[PDB]
Amino acid sequence: SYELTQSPSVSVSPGQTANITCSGDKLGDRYASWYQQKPAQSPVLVIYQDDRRPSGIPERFSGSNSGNTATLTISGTQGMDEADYYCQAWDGTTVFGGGTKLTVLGQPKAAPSVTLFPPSSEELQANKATLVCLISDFYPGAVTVAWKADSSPVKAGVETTTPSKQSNNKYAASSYLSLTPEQWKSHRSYSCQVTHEGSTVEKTVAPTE
Amino acid sequence: EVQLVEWGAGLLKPSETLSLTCAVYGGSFSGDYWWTWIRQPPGKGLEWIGEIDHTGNTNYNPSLKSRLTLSVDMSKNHFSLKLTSVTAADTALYFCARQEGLGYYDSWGQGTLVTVSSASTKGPSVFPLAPSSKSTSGGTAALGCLVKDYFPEPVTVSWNSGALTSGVHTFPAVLQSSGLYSLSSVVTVPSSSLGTQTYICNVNHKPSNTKVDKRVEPKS
Ligand SMILES: *[C@@H]1O[C@H](CO)[C@@H](O)[C@H](O)[C@H]1NC(C)=O
Repeated sequence: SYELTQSPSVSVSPGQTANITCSGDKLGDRYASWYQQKPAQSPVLVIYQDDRRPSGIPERFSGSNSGNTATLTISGTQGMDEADYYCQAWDGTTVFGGGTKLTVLGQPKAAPSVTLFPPSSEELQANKATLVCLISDFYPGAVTVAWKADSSPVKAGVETTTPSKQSNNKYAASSYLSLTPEQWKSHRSYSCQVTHEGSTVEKTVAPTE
Repeated sequence: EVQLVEWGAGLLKPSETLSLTCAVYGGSFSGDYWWTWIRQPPGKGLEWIGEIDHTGNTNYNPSLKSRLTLSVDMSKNHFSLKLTSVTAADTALYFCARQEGLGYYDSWGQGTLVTVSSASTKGPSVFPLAPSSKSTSGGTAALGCLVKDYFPEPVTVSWNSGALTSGVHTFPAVLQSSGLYSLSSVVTVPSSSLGTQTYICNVNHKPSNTKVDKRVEPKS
């Protein structure tokens, strides 16, 4: 099974150059293409065959495929370039990267506040268990959430919202971990770990609380 | 480039088979093009589903290759999709697209949303989120209500019958893989109040005619 890796979020100041990268084994042997996707809209081809630009795509978009990394370079980034960017590699078969959200900074960065609630005694009496991880006041509107059982990444049970804009123009998101009561009570702790702009906040709860 | 126009009903119940179609203007069903379907679950990335050429050869993504059939009506420059044994997990924005020479998708349809009504009207369970001072400013605590597994939207949440508005943050709901919604409402209050002020979240789910007033007590 073949895999292209891209980072989920990149931010750039207006007018600066944004680099969006995509890596995969022997990606240099494959032809890379890039798609720009704005909300509720069809992806738009911005680079194909590693470094070719369709007619009508601005010259500030360029691409390269070297060192087994495909890179989309946007020089002089403009507000209108804010979007999700997908790489794609083709050798006869098609694989897409997971997408990168590019934020063109319109205000200073704001780090998330994280509140984590354990399952309530009432829900455990109903034979269920939900951990609640609430994430607020962050900008860019992009976070990664990872849950841990003791120190191990969970394999299942996570539901996480896309970030939504708050009244104050920062963003909020929430993530829920569903467990059996037996899973909750048989570990020393569970953790919600939130990554934003390369910094991480981890909150942890324990059944003895 | 060519123009791709997809139609199809989006609203469909689960365990069934999904069917859509796409129409092509300015091109021809010849040469090396691969007529392609790609889908995008909400909040997620693009997932290549499958391709068909003008002769009718197909390639499907192994994850569903058993359950997916593509077809072409070469006469009217149409191609179509059929997916068997579906779920809410097939909820996604579905795009038709044309793959050109060296493996790039030059032309895309507008997308069609496949919202799958797996669920029916269901009122929420409401659980108290007992107060915690660990993540709040000095002298305050955060408490809330978990509003779990309801359908459809919306629910409303007030606190103390609307007397308590300062410091309330009701978060947008998550749409779970089950097809049901959950959300949380939290309020930050003075820690000194916890032994004397009663906190009740008023949850109203009009679609199911359900109301819950949940008392949120400190725990010891
Ligand atoms: C972007 O990546 C290219 C390589 O593709 C590199 O030459 C260039 O220096 C990078 N620029 C920035 C601003 O990261």
